[PDB]
Order: sequence, then structure tokens, then C-alpha cells
Amino acid sequence: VWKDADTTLFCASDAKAHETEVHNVWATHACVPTDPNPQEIHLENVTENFNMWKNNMVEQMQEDVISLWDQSLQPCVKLTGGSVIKQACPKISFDPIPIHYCTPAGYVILKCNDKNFNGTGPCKNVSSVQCTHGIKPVVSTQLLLNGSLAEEEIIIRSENLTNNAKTIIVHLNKSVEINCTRPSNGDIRKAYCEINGTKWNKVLKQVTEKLKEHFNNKTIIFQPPSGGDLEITMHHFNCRGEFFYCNTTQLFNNTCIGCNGTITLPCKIKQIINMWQGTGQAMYAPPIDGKINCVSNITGILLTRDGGANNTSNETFRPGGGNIKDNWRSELYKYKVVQIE
Amino acid sequence: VLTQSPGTLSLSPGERATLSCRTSQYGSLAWYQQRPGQAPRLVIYGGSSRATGIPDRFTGSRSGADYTLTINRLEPEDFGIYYCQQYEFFGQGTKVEVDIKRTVAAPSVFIFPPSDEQLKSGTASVVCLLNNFYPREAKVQWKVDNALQSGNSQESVTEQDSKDSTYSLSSTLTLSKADYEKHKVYACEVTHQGLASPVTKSFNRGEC
Amino acid sequence: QVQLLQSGAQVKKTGASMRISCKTSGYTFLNCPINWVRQAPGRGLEWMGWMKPRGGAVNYPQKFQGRVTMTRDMSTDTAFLDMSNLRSDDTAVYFCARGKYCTASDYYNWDFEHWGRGTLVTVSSPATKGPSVFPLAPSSKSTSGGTAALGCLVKDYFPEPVTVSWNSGALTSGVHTFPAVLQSSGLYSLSSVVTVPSSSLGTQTYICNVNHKPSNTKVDKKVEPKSC
Ligand SMILES: *[C@@H]1O[C@H](CO)[C@@H](O)[C@H](O)[C@H]1NC(C)=O
Ligand SMILES: *[C@@H]1O[C@H](CO)[C@@H](O)[C@H](O)[C@H]1NC(C)=O
Ligand SMILES: *[C@@H]1O[C@H](CO)[C@@H](O)[C@H](O)[C@H]1NC(C)=O
Ligand SMILES: *[C@@H]1O[C@H](CO)[C@@H](O)[C@H](O)[C@H]1NC(C)=O
Ligand SMILES: *[C@@H]1O[C@H](CO)[C@@H](O)[C@H](O)[C@H]1NC(C)=O
Ligand SMILES: *[C@@H]1O[C@H](CO)[C@@H](O)[C@H](O)[C@H]1NC(C)=O
Ligand SMILES: *[C@@H]1O[C@H](CO)[C@@H](O)[C@H](O)[C@H]1NC(C)=O
Ligand SMILES: *[C@@H]1O[C@H](CO)[C@@H](O)[C@H](O)[C@H]1NC(C)=O
Ligand SMILES: *[C@@H]1O[C@H](CO)[C@@H](O)[C@H](O)[C@H]1NC(C)=O
Ligand SMILES: *[C@@H]1O[C@H](CO)[C@@H](O)[C@H](O)[C@H]1NC(C)=O
Ligand SMILES: *[C@@H]1O[C@H](CO)[C@@H](O)[C@H](O)[C@H]1NC(C)=O
Repeated sequence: VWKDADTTLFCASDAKAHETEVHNVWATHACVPTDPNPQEIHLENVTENFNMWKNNMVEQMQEDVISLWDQSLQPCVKLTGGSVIKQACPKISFDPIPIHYCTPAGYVILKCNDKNFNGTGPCKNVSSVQCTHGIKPVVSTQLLLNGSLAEEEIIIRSENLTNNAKTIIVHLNKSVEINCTRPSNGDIRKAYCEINGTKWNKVLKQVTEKLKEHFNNKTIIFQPPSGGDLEITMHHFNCRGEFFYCNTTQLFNNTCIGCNGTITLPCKIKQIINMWQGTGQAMYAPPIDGKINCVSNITGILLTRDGGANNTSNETFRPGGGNIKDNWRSELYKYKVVQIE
Repeated sequence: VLTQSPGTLSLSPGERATLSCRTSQYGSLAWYQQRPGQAPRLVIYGGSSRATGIPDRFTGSRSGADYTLTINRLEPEDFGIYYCQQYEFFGQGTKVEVDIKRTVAAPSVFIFPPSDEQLKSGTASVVCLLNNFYPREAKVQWKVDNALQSGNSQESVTEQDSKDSTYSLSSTLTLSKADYEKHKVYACEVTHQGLASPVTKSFNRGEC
Repeated sequence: QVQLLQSGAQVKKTGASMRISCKTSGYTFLNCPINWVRQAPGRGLEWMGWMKPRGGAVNYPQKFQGRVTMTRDMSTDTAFLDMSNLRSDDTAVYFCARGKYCTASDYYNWDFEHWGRGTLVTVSSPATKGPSVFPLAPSSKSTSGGTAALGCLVKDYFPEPVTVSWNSGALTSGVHTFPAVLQSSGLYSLSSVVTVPSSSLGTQTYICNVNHKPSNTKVDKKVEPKSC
């Protein structure tokens, strides 16, 4: 017998103790080695309610990634008040590694195995696991990168789609690569990301079709963000320790969703950033020399739907919704912690 | 999205007010009370839960798409416009008119010609005062040489008087000096529940 | 205690921009959205959008896109509503509002238990103008029984408000000061009257004191029986 409970989880990973890469370093002291003998047990005739939007595992992951970033990033200067803090800022080795979250004695993680589970409500096929799968703590906005894919159809996740204040997480069933590079050796901050537009627009078409299922049949249209800091009006991510900000206007092209080869998004590597962890600005050193390149899988999209639209027969979605916790939610949605009684 | 009814409810203290909101869409429904010149106040949320400090004579209920706010044992301070809400959308509002009940009292009516000062400045305002009446409903009809005037006056009304719970109302007829001088008899005719026949106060231009 | 403190009324010409602040306190500003709702005559309550202090993400209905900007100052936990290219029909009371339920991990935006007091914005081509103050003289036809009606007509001012007292505050009983009316000229008018014993007309002076702070205009108007 068990019931929904929160408890402090621990983490596990395949971190190498000799690595310099900062996630490895962190995990070497914060986590144990990945479960050498993972056991997943199918719970017969058990239906369980899940709610990815109220899941303390998300809170705990957020706390760990904040801690990882706090101890790993080395900004030349950190601005918070009031307080200007200067320090050495050598370039670091930065490449997220998968982290597993595991329950301590007397608790277990239930896992939802329903192929098209949207993140809330009953799950009919439930198993128990000692640890989650390995989740890379990729911090990004607009586009979810390097995550898992939905098994079957594209899934729309939201605590309530009719509620425009709730972020929408689109879970792709096919990834689309995004290939970002700051070429070797003008302007060393200028970069760009290349996306195969043919593949992208196809997927985006499929996304609009799933959204259409949830919204009557309304015309689904994408628009650029209505406002916000650069971290949320651009697709923001960290590649090789450098902070990229890429303009995604071309990625949400309604004309090509109603016509493309390669889409190249203009990016900038920024030294002056707003920190995701806690309010405050940071300044980093100029980009490292050489070819800087990250090829990532787009595995999900965060969206916000325009409110007030009862005149129109359309629904309008803009990239961006929510906060970095939703990145973890996008991977933790299928899990919940339960206490054994 | 949200259709409220009736448009206005005119009720006495102690009576029951039943306010309806019909929804067309999904989502938690709230009711707000907005008293004149004040911010709205949440009354009901989630169809039937009462917001902090809302007296228990306010109750919300739901039948299919039809939501109702019942205000039992109405009080004067329940005067205001009530809005239902669902997410970002608001109904058009239902005005609940309720005030301190007292006995019917006819207005005392006074008419004031324009001042020589204003006249010198080229405009003529004629004022009709209806003093200390109850209930609030009153009709003023300006007449100029027996011609009923419409659309060239404005009026406003005080709040219920702290001592005697009556209202007063002032209406202002404005003309150019040139138009004012074209006519002789200026009259305001007042209709009110406390009067068996309309009351008229008048003056002839020029003679005091 | 959750508090939403709004800035004061504003008056704007058409084509101008306005900015209103909503200084929050009593909770962690970051944790939930701030909403703006306007109360425009004829149009009940209308939501203008929300703003999440984290990142300043926003959501605007289409009709306000391009003119509304919702922003914040994280250092002072203050939200702002900016609206540009104002027109006459932007005249309204603007409220900030926050949901009842707001925690570090969850919120429900829409049950607006918390409202700022409202900020009036009037948009008008009128320019500030102090009032003329005309007497409403006590007459034989302002007199019946033992009582006379007299008053002041405070005409053609912009913007609101004016205040009036009688006899520097020494006369309050029997005073009725009416709500101002907006004339088609775009100027306001208001009347203040008082009923007094008609025997006092020869011996008590009656003065209405009118104050129009927006134009820094004060007037003391003596009101006397018409010398006829
Ligand atoms: C669960 O119920 C199914 C029928 O829905 C039944 O076939 C199965 O035996 C049940 N599981 C048990 C008894 O463990
Ligand atoms: C339940 O989910 C597990 C894990 O994906 C899968 O192996 C199994 O076939 C599923 N069973 C059913 C009946 O869908
Ligand atoms: C992805 O999901 C959509 C339905 O949302 C479906 O039409 C499409 O075939 C799926 N693609 C793959 C590769 O599974
Ligand atoms: C997902 O889960 C349940 C299905 O039982 C439904 O109540 C909920 O509204 C669904 N949400 C979305 C975003 O489809
Ligand atoms: C990414 O783009 C760079 C620059 O165009 C190119 O040289 C490289 O081959 C690309 N990598 C992949 C995996 O497509
Ligand atoms: C782009 O994607 C489309 C769709 O899968 C594919 O046909 C095409 O080969 C891709 N182009 C390149 C250069 O990989
Ligand atoms: C993205 O690019 C378009 C066109 O170049 C520009 O209009 C838009 O403002 C840009 N968006 C951001 C967030 O910089
Ligand atoms: C959107 O895609 C259409 C398709 O041809 C193209 O003409 C247009 O330039 C694109 N605009 C942006 C900003 O992506
Ligand atoms: C995604 O994973 C690839 C392969 O491990 C890595 O090279 C890339 O940097 C990752 N992208 C991000 C944004 O972490
Ligand atoms: C949208 O709904 C609101 C609230 O029900 C209403 O005031 C407004 O007139 C509607 N707009 C339309 C129907 O275009
Ligand atoms: C969706 O909103 C409804 C209120 O209409 C609420 O009862 C429900 O809990 C919400 N769903 C989720 C998953 O939060």
C-alpha cells in the first residue's frame, strides 16, 4: 500500500570522477553512480493519478540544477544590487549529462507508461522504479532540447489549455536538429543556427493539427513573443559554456505551415546575461576562440496562447511559456513519488 | 462568452437578489461586486466558494452553464454592479439598486435663472434644484416658452443624505446668450412618486 | 498582507502615452502574474493582459497589442502598464489585480482577490482650464416656508476634480454638492447648493469656496439675493 508523498530524493549519474566538465564534477560529489541494476515492476490493475504540474520532483530538480549552475558557471562579474562582484572567469567545459532521481528507503517512484499520457489525470499502465531515467538538465527557453520524445503522437501538455496563464509544453514525437555554430575566427559574437526547414515545417504542421484538436477547429497561428526579456523573446541556451540568443521568428512561419530549405536563425553570443537561477545579471568573458558548435535535438516547444480572442476564429501561440521548472516537468511528467505504508 | 441578467435589479433592503450569469465555455467562475468609485471586490470564486470576509448571505450556485449569485437579506451597501468572470472574460454586469428605505418625500423644487455675470460672458445656464426627495427616481423636464427641451440639459444626483436619507438632484439647461434672449418663459417641470401631478417652477426672462 | 498600490490619476491628450505603476508588497513578487483590468464607461471590466515578473513574459489580448506594454521593476516589486497613442475611448479606471492563490510553486491567476485602488486616466483634447464660478442667487422663488435655496455653479473646468465648501467649512448642514457633469465642450461643470433660513439672507454672508487644484485655481464667490 502506498500514498502520494514528497520526500527528499537523491541523484545518480554516470559522471566521471576524472572529468573537468562541470556537470561531471558536480555529479561526482552530489550524486551516486547510476543504479547498476535498475528494476522496474509493472503494477497490475493499478490506476494512478498523476499531475506533472504539481510534482515536487520538479522542485527538487530545480534546486539541484540551480546549485550546479551556481557552483559551475564562472562569470567575470555578477550584479545583484547593490552588489557588484568580480572574479576570475576562465572558460569552462560545459555539456549537460543525464541525471537520475531516486527515492530513499520507504518510498518508490511510480511511472506512467501510457503512450499518450498528457501529464495529468489517470494513468492505466503504472510501474514502479527506484530511479527516473537519466534527464539532462538542459536550460533553454522556447525550445526544449536534447530531451526524450513522446512515444506516439505529439502531445500537448498544459495544466489547463483553456487557461491562457498556463504554459503549454508541446512534446514532439520526432526530433528536429538545430545546429548552432559560431564559425572559427568581423564579429566573434555573431553566430547562427541551422534548421532543416522542410523537416521543421512538417513537424510544426503536425503541432498545429494537434492544437486544432484541443481548440474546436480554430485557425492556429504562431506569432513572435509579445514581450519579455531577451532570454525569453529569443531561444536562449548554453553551448559549450557560451550563452546563445537566437531569433526564432523564422521558426514560426505561418506561411510554411499552411516552404523551405535550411532556416538559419541569427544568433548572438552574449556576455551580459540575466541569470535564470535568481534575479540578477552576469557578465562573462568573450567567446572562446575556434569553431563553437552544438548540434541539439529539438524535442519540445514551450508556448503561450493569446488571451482575449473571442472575436477571432483563431488561436494565437507564441514561443516561450513558463519558467525553467517547466523544462524539468517536460521530462518528469511521467513520474510521481509515493510512500510505502 | 458570459451573459448576465437581468440588466438591473431594483430591490429594497431585506429582499433577495438573484443574479444570473450564463457561460458558453469551460473554466472556474467568479463573481465580483463593484461599488461606485471603488475597486471591484471578489465575492464568489469557483462558482460557490466565498472570498475572504464575504458575508454568508452571498451564495453562488451553478446549474449546467447557468451560474447564480444570490444575495439574501439585501443591505444598502450591496448597491453596485456585479460581474461574473471566467478566466480573462467578464460578463457585462448586473446593477443592483438598493438603498436605505424611508417614506416617500416629494422634492422641493427651485429654479434659478442665469446670473447676469454668466450672461455678460455670453452663455446662459438655467438650474433646477430638486431638494430632499425619496425615492431616487425623478424626472425633470425643461420647457422654454412651453417647448419641451431634450438633449440640452445635464443632471446629477447626490448620494443618500446622512441624516434624512433623501436625494437631491440638480439639472442645468445651457443656452447661448443669443438663444436665451429669444424666449420668455423658462420652466422646469418635475415628476416624482411623491407628487400627484407634475410640479412646475418657472420664471420669465428678465423679471425677478 | 498582500497590497497593490497604484499611482495617481492622470490626464492625457490624445496621441500621448501613459504609464501607471502598481507597487506590490506582502508576498514574493516573482511568484505570480500581475494583471491589468480597465473599467471604461459602457464597457464594464476588461482584462488588458498579464505580466509574469519572471522574465517579464506577457499576454495581451489582440486589441491592445502594439499599444500596451506591461513591464516590471524587479528591484522594487513594481509592475507597470504603459499605453501609447491614447485616444478618447481609453478614458477609464485602470486596475492592477492579482489572484487569490499564489505560492512559490503554483498559482491561479484569475480569482482576483487583490485589486489596486484604480487609476483614473482621462484622455481628452481639453487643456487645463480653471472654472468660472457663478452665483445661484436666493430669490423669492428659491424661497418657501422659512427656507431659501442658493448655490454656486462651477462651470467649464478641466480636468476634474473641484472641491467646494461654504463659508470656509463653517456651513455644512443643508449643503448639497453635486457630481460634476462633463459637457459636450469637454469641460466639466458642477453645482453646489445649500438651503438656509430665509431670515438669514439679510445678515449672514454666504460664500462658496471653490478649489481647482489641477489649474491651481481657488475662488471665493459671495452669493447674494439679486438686487432687484
Ligand atoms: C485485472 O482485471 C482484469 C480484467 O479487467 C483481469 O483479467 C485480471 O485478472 C485482473 N488482475 C489480477 C486479478 O491480478
Ligand atoms: C505498459 O507499459 C510498458 C512500458 O512501456 C510496456 O512494456 C507494456 O507493454 C505496457 N502494457 C500495456 C498493456 O500497454
Ligand atoms: C507524430 O505524431 C503525429 C500525431 O500528432 C502523427 O501524425 C505522426 O505520424 C507522428 N510521427 C511519428 C514519427 O511518430
Ligand atoms: C489531459 O488529461 C485528462 C484526460 O483524462 C484531461 O482531463 C485533461 O484536460 C487533459 N489535458 C490536456 C492538456 O489535454
Ligand atoms: C553544422 O553546421 C556546420 C556549419 O554549417 C557544418 O559544418 C556542420 O557539418 C553541421 N553539422 C551537422 C551535424 O549538421
Ligand atoms: C531536410 O529534411 C527533409 C525532410 O525530412 C529531407 O527530405 C531532406 O533530405 C533534409 N535535407 C538535408 C540537407 O538533410
Ligand atoms: C527577430 O528578427 C525579426 C526580423 O529580423 C525582428 O523584427 C524581431 O524584432 C527579432 N526578434 C527579437 C526578439 O529580437
Ligand atoms: C515566412 O515564410 C514565408 C514562406 O515563403 C517567407 O516568404 C517569409 O519570408 C518568412 N518570414 C519570416 C519572418 O519567417
Ligand atoms: C545536446 O546534446 C549534444 C550531444 O550530446 C551536445 O553536443 C549539445 O551541446 C547538446 N545541446 C545543449 C543545448 O546542451
Ligand atoms: C468577447 O466576450 C466579452 C465577454 O463576454 C464581451 O464583452 C465581448 O463583447 C466579446 N467580443 C466579441 C463577441 O467580439
Ligand atoms: C483546470 O481548471 C479547472 C477549473 O475549471 C480545475 O478544476 C482543474 O483542477 C484544472 N486542471 C488542472 C490539471 O489543474
